[PDB]
Amino acid sequence: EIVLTQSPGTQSLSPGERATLSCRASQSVGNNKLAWYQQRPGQAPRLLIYGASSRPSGVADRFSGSGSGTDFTLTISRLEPEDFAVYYCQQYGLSTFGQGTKVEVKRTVAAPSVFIFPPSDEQLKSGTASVVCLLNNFYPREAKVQWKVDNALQSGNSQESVTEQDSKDSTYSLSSTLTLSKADYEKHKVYACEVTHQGLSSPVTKSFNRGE
Amino acid sequence: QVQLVQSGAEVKRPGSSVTVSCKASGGSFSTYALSWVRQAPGRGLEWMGGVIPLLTITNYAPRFQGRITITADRSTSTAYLELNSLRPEDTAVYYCAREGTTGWGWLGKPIGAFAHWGQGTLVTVSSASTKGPSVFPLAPSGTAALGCLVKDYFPEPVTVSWNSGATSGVHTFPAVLQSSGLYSLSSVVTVPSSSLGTQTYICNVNHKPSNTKVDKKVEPKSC
Repeated sequence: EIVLTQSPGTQSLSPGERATLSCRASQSVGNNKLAWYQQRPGQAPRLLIYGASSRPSGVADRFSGSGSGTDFTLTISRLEPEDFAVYYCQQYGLSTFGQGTKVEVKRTVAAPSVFIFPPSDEQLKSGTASVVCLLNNFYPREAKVQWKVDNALQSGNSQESVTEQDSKDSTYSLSSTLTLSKADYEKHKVYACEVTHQGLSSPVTKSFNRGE
Repeated sequence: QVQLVQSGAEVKRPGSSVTVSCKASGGSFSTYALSWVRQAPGRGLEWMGGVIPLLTITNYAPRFQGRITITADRSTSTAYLELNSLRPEDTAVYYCAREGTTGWGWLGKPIGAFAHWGQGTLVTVSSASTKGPSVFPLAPSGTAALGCLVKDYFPEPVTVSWNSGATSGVHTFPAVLQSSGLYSLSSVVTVPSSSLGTQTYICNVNHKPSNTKVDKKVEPKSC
């Protein structure tokens, strides 16, 4: 089997920088049958390079490809805003894909704006409770959200999702939702979420009192 | 130019079978390789197999061998992909792709790489039943944030807007698959604090698969 591994996993750059993405083959790629694809969220992949170094018509010339044997490199001479997406390399001499390389915009560190939302009464009349902790507009992506119920640590009772990198301010937003039955609540009273991030010198904690 | 149009989204139960089609409008159809590539949510690309419409030759990825069947159809210029014995991890977006060609129009030499792609077909494999969502308001506590919680719906996707499309500070989060087998997402927005007691905010939720439309007004909660 031929295995293709891409590098790095995440590349953080500023618009205008030279980008270099790598693709390593477990074994020799016959007749340099290596291709590079680009994919933005909610869109189909798009061919950028084929035959290791040949570029299709319509593809900008900032995109170049090189390499042979087991080492191949995609080079974006000068990054444009639309170049920031996920890149896949593919062998097609059984065809295989790389695990992908994301190219994101590297910007200034921004602390998350933390909010917390109480369960609405409408959701109560159906008998369940969802507390939502919001981390608005922050960078970098790596952020820790920890739930506390009466200063007691939670686990396995929350699910979180992150938005794509914003097109304007290049920040991320996170939403962690801890949900439980009306039995573990009102059996508890004060709800709080503690957030740990690089943009914070110390972990910021937001809280509300049940029914207050 | 070559254009590929795929069939609509499908929802299946484990063990059943699904067939996705790709209408190849343009170029020549019989001479060039049509491959299928799937993508699980938040995952990479995986090649499944390919077919040259003439002949008809077909290669499958070993991981799908026996479970998969790829068909031509020169009469309509349409390719077909059938996957049986489905399971939850087969839930993915399935793309159909035709290889590119160089050296005169549809009288050209194949290159091997997929230069033409379809729009993709979302195939969900679940044990759940189509259900409309419950929309509960995330009431607001400078700048203040509020929103709407779209909870318990099946399947994807659900579309949320604010004030009927009227956009700044809007964050619609990706849905998460709960342990209940249903989906749930949150949609927040940042607005000035001095507008909350005066301004009307109405989030417009739309779930096409269950034919559900809910327009929930988020107003200042008061105790």
